Amino acid sequence: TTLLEHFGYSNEIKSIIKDVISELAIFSGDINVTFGNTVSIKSLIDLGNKVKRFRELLHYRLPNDEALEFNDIEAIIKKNLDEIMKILSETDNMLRYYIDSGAGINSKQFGQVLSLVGSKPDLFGKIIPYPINTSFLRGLDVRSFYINALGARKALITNYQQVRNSGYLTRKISMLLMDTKLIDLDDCGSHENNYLSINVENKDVLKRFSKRSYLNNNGELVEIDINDESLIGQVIKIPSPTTCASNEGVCRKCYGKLFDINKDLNIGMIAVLLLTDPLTQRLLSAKHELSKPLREIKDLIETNKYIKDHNVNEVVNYFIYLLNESGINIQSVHSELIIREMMKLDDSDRTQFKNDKMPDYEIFRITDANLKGDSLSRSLLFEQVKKQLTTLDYDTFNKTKSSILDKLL
Amino acid sequence: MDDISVIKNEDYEGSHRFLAEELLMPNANKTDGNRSTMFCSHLAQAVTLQKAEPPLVYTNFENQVGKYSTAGYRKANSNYKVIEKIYKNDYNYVLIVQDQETGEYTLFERAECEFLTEHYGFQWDNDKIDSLKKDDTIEKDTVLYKNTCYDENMNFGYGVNLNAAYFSYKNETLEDAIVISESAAKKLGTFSVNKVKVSVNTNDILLNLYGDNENYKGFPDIGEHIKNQIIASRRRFDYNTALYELKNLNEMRDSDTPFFADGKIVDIEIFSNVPEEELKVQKYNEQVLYYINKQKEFSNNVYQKLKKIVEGKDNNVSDKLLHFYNNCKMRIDENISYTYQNSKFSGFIMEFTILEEEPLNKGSKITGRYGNKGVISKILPDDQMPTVAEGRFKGLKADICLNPLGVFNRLNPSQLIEQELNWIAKFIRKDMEEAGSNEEKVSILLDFLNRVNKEETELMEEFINSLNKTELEEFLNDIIENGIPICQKPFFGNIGLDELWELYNHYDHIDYFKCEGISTPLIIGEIYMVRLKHEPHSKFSARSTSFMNLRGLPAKSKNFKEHKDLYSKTPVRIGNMEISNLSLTNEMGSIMDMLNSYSNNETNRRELIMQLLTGNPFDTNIDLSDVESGTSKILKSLFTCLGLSIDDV
Amino acid sequence: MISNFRKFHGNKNQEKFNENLILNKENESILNYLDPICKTLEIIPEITYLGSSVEPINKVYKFNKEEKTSDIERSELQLIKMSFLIEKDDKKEEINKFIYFPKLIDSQYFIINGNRYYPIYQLLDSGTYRTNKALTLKTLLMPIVLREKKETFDDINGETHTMLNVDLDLFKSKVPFLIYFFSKFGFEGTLEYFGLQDLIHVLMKEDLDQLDEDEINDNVIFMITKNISLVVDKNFFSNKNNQIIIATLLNCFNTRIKIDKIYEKDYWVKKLGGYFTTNNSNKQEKGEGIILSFERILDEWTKKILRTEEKNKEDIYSVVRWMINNYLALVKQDNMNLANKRIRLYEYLLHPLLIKFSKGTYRVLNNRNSNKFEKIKTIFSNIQEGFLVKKIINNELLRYDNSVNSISLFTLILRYTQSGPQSPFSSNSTNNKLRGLHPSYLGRLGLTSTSAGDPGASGSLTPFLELPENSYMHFTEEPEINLN
Amino acid sequence: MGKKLSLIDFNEIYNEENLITRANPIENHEFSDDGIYSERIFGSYNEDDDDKDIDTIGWINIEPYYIINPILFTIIKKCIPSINKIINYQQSIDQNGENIDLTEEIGEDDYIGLVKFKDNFDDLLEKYTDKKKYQKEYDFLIENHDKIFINKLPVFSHKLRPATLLTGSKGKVLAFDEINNYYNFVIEYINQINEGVVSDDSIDLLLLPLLYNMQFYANNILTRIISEYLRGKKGFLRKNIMGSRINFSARNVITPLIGHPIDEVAMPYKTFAELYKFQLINLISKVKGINYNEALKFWEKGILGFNQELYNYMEELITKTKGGCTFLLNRNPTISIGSILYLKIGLIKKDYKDLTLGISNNLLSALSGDYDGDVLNIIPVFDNKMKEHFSLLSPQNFLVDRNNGRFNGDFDLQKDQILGIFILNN
Ligand SMILES: [Zn+2]
Repeated sequence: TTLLEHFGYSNEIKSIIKDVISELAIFSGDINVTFGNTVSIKSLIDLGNKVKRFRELLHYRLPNDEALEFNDIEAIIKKNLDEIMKILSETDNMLRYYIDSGAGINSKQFGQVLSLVGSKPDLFGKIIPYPINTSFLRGLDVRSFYINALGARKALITNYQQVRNSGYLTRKISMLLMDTKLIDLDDCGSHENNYLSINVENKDVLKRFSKRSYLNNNGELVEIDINDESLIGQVIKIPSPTTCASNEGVCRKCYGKLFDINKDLNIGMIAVLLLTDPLTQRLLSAKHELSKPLREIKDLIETNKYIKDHNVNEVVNYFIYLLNESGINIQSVHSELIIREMMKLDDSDRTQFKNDKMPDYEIFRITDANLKGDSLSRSLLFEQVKKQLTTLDYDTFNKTKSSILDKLL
Repeated sequence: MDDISVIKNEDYEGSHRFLAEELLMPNANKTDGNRSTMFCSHLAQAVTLQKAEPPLVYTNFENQVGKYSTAGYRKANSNYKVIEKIYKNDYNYVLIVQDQETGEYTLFERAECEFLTEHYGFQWDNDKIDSLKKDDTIEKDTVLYKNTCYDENMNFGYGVNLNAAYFSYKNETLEDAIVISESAAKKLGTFSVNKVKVSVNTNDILLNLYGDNENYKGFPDIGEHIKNQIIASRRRFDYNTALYELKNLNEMRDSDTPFFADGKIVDIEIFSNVPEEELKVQKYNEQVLYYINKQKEFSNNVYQKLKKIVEGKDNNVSDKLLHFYNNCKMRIDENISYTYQNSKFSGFIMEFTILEEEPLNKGSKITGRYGNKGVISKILPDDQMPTVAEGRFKGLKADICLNPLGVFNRLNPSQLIEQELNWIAKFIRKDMEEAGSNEEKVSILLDFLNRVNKEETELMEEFINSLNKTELEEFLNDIIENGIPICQKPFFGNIGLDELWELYNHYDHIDYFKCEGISTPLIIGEIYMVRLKHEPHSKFSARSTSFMNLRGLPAKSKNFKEHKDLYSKTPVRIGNMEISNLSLTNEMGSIMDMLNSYSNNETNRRELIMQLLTGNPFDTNIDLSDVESGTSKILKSLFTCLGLSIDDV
Repeated sequence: MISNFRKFHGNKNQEKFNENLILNKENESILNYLDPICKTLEIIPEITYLGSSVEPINKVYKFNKEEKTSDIERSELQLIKMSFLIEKDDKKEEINKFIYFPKLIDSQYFIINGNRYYPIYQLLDSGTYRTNKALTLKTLLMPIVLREKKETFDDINGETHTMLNVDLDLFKSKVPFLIYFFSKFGFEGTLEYFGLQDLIHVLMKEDLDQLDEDEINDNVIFMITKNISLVVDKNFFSNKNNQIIIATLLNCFNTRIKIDKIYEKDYWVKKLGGYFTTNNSNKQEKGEGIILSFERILDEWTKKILRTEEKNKEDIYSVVRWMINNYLALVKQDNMNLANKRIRLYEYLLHPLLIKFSKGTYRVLNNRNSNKFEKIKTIFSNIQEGFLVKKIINNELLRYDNSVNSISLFTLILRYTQSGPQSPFSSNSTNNKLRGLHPSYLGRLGLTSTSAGDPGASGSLTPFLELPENSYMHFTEEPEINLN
Repeated sequence: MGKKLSLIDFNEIYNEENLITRANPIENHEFSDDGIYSERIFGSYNEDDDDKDIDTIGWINIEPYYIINPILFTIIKKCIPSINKIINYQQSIDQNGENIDLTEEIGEDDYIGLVKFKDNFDDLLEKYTDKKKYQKEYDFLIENHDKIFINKLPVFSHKLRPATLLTGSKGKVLAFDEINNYYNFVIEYINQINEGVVSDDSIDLLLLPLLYNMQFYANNILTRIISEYLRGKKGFLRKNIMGSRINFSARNVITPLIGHPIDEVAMPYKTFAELYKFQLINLISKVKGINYNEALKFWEKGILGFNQELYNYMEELITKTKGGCTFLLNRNPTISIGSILYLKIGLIKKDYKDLTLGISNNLLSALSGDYDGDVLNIIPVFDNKMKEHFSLLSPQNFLVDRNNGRFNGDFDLQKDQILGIFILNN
């Protein structure tokens, strides 16, 4: 990364970076033939012979003499797995480099294989009363065999429904967001109060707000520093696309220093794709607790009850909090751009927005918002075209606006 | 559930009634459910192997499933006596036999291979039946033939054991890549049979593709191999075009209809609806006439031979016998019109059944017995592969090298168990080779077997006590040259970690294999392998310019099924996210230009072909018009006929 | 040799598969299963079924010149002839019809149209399944449904009883079972039919007053209408199912009633008809017609398959009595234990023929201005010899041979599909629970061989399972709950 | 902008040549030239040489009595509830019969038929008008007197219409899609009006219900031809208009490859031969010098079995091209950033039987694929301007993270190479 900075983000440095990456891969290939990486359990057996600690660790079962709770067995299996990894790394073995590098070894599966398996949930999501005292290497119980088969069938069913999901939301989110454009202009000249305020609770929001500017004590828009800590617990105003005063598009001030990077590509399209990918992946993995915030994010984007009950600053702060809960990390600029598309106001002109008081700032459902869009070309390409063409509810006869897909028709 | 509390290990102890599929896979006691499911699916997906062998580590149930399954052989239901034999063609014949006790007659037949479905099939080892002659008594347990899956003594074989080692090769075994030597790939030979039919009407005529003027054969004969991946072709005759197109009959014209396949002709079946006089005056139908005469002669002979049986009411026959005889009697009689697919045809229709062997194609799949799937990435000369060159086993070579990225993530330590068992067996084989006297070598052999499996050791000791001295020596020779089999129960009686621990403790002579030039002393062992069906050839659609639909747009066709196209050639369609991502670049005009040039606009695609054909091959400078696309015009028709209209801006 | 030893050691094994289970498909005979498909036509008295038989294939061709035609699409079929009888105006007609069925080949295969199809086992329920609030019985004609509802009634002093009634909702109408028995045998025949006659008494309001308080301390009273009132023993009313009977009886406590109406069967015939159709004239006729239809509900096959005592299944009335006498226990039943389930292979094949014959018999149900002779002649005309195979290949009861290798006993011979015709499987969440595995599967069904295409749609039986004989292929001959 | 809705007047639109007359679609085992299956105006199904295009529009006269348009009818039902009853003429006993004998008069507005309703349309609208709810609809009616009644009815191309004349086993069955079915009824129905030349009241007593069924069938037509032709993903508006079929395309299964930089990829010989068929045909025409037909013969022989000379020709082609003969690789289904790649051909595989597409390992993560059996699609690119425009889709562009502006992790070293470099360093 730092190289790309001293050399001006040129194309030639990108080419040479690709070349060096490829060559390094080839060199790793030849060194990897000419150095062996084989695996067998004889290494484990010999280690156990050498170290009695590992020997008795692999030779262990749950003390079933007392009643064991779910949390207790989870704690004990966690401590045992950590002990296994620690002793494996400490001593020389034919898999030392494997676990030090971390490629091709998963802690959980390792602990399950050597240490005890641990309890498994029912198809409906209930822990069984009788956890698997044995371990995969040691053997299994017929009841344990049944439990494992049930878990596998649960995984298969979940995979079936997950594939059946078909990735439907990206369809409409992209279909709406794709028309967004960028305009090379120094500053939208928006009002100071048009800058939306955000409060800081942790460093995560600072990560969300890189390559941007905040008004200082003097009010000058100075670059935000994520490493900086003086911004903890402060409400400060930031420029945003949802409040930009450019009617042609988005000025370079709102996009911050990031603007220069993105001038080649449709900013909104990157925003929508870079949002829809990790979120869908996280939701699908969670379905394979943490899933509930993801559904909350989906509702916030879709159902729009919270938007009908609150204001733009509140909704964007909630969106940032939800993004933090979900675990994915994306630049807040793209989120503010989705909100800019989300926007809806009475006067299509943004010049009024540059004044002291902003006009009505209402936001609707994603499908409603797209169907709201006065350009009919994108509306027809959507669903629900029946009422659009045969009924006058959506005044599609009235609506008219230019767009990119309008050329496609 | 309480039912979960209900089930007790004591109820099922010392019995395998619960487990159904993993009866064929050793050591299910250590594997995960997902892997077991994968293995069950693979065993549903296994394919025939030309060099099939029985696995070294067996679970006593392969023989059972083989014996009970009845799609791979034909056991005579009772002792019979053959009365006569007839042959249809060179490679197939039929046997008329009579029951010894019941006094009822029955048919048998032979063929080089059996057609299972589409591509899939298998070649038939008809040695036993062909060894039979006339007037010889057959026995109840005698099997007339069998597939290659069955060994000499009905031993089940659905895979083959290969030397394998865990090793990463040039960052090329990343993901599930598998590299194999040439000899092993030559082993994994699999048959394939295709059935294809061609219709010849009064209009279309054949061509003398094969042979000189005197030997007019549009399709290869039985012994011949199909050449140039083409069986036959037909020219669409026209009365007007009889002066230019029909000329040069020996050479094919550009606008004709060929057929495409590979292999060797196994059998031919012709149905003709035309009088034979025309065939007599047809020179370009001499081959079909000859085949028809051969078939008719066969039917005449069979009818003559079986008439005495069929007209005898006292005789008892199978319904199969009567059905076959009625079929031939249908064939011989005149005025017998054939109506394929509930419709009469003109000319004739002839069907070829063809068999061919394939070796391993780069990109096929091989899996063990625990779902360790993979794809054959690249194949090498065996000299360019890790080998051990030390000690007694100097010069040993490993055919395949699996991916050592991680087995712990795939949750199946059983593969390692099998590998180390077979490696230890190799070492024991060396030790018993070093032995001089028969008594002490059989002693050490049964000693090891007892260390691993005591009851099967008792069975071996009973057998060796049963065997005579010279036969016993021949047996040890077989052990030293093949190996030693190991019995391994699926769930009850298999090995665990502790027995391996004890083995390595006592077997201090065991040592890592020191491969040459390789830094680590890797380990080589036998593992069972089975080849799947999913081949790269199954998805290979590629189209340049094929038939368009009524909307003047690309559309798939039925030529591929009728074997008129070498490759599948079915076009790809661009969908939602395709247009979306293409519009990630700020070149909407460019995307529209591409869509118009490829398929949408007829004029634009035509001008693309015009410009592209001529001009500099290295540099293509396309020029595009602005004619309205067909899609826009048909949408205009949609709107105007709806009562809607069109009005830009 | 190594092969010699391997063969011997495989022979010495003690664990063997079930041989008769493997060749089970050869055991089934179509004639026996076809017989009830003919018998269900006996709803209309006009048809007189004589019997069906498989025609021999013993015919042998002789040279002839009938410009005959032969086709490549090879199908191996045997002919079956059914003989029915009709008699009108002292003249009789024996109608004889013929159909084609595929024959067993290789001891398990069908050859149709030069293609190889294989039948497989199908999994279904034994009977009396539990869903929603309603108890049900699965029968080929029409599943019997009984649905319960809460009711609160106040006694003479106001004693309120929260208390649950089971109405019968059949023939697209909610018609209680007690009124069926109650039209059949009268109130007193109804009460004595369950043996509960003596415990129950009934009197008018003044006669209710003359009833001593000792009777009240022995029998709880259930006021019928502003005048009339019934009484049931308190010890009898202790049983919950007895509460249920009294509850449906309370549902019979219609507001409008007169003593002579309580004392006439024709009155309840009219009530039943009015439930079916409010037309006063049709009340008697439709009541009787639905009485005989409700008798038609029972079929000999269902009586055979059901594990209940024959006295409880002598007639359909006895069947309903058995259901509602034990209603609460039958509500509590496993929906997944295989002892509740069963396997069928030769039944669904004739199901399209059953539907066609039911359609014909339904046309005979709605006969009007049609002579019975001509009606039967028209009905026994639509059936075609090739109709059976045509329906089979249409509805995909058989599956196209998708094999790839010779192994067949473990993916052809023992392949069962839980779904299929006459099956409730779909994408529902409870059907998702259907995809879930159940502990009773252990040792009778392959628990880890589901198709990855759709989980739980199909699997493989274990070869060590032995099904009890003379149980119509029941995994357990006894029901899930014996009702001890 | 785009294609704008307007129920423009058909009379100035309509043309005399496209007005169809009443005739059965078939005639003496041949399509009638006057019915809907006319070849005079309307195209030829089997032959594509018809100079006139598929977008010809057929046309039906109803000038005698003007009819409300179906498209606005639903809107009409909004402005005036149950206008279907007003146009429904039950006030008749000569042929309709007494029937119910009890009906909702509703001020005698109902059961007046279409003609009377048209005559008093303004009065009925004044009777049923909500200034608070239906005011906008009534205003849009105000801007539209000219379009409410339609005098011409159009019909789709028979070539566009999938309706066919099959030969069913029972007999020749005209298997039409349902569209013309109602259309046939429509024209058959209009036949009666042009049949009803004689004037008499009882005829009008029957003629008005005929107009009722006219409007009913018109609404049937609009709803039906919008049910499937332009609805859902089966519909035409999404199946083709946005994305369609491609004639120069292929698809293959990917396998790893080494010894080359990340960008270079290799293709199997057969698929490369098929994709660039016309480039090779051009070069072979130039070098052989004979006409293009024998060149096509040679190329056929070349794809049939392995040839050294043809391989040399493609090697020259890859060497000497301006852009290196690049293409697009996309992974079904593309749901991630840069899920499409712009790659450049580097080497033609020599082994004939090989059919897999080599790809460098480092591109596995960016396109989200695996060697397990995924099927990926390739679209060749030809125009030089297209090459320049799609250069932004080259993996070198995706090397920079559009998210954070750092080096992209998807192009970072994968598992095995990470391990190996770790051995070298540590
Ligand atoms: Zn701005």
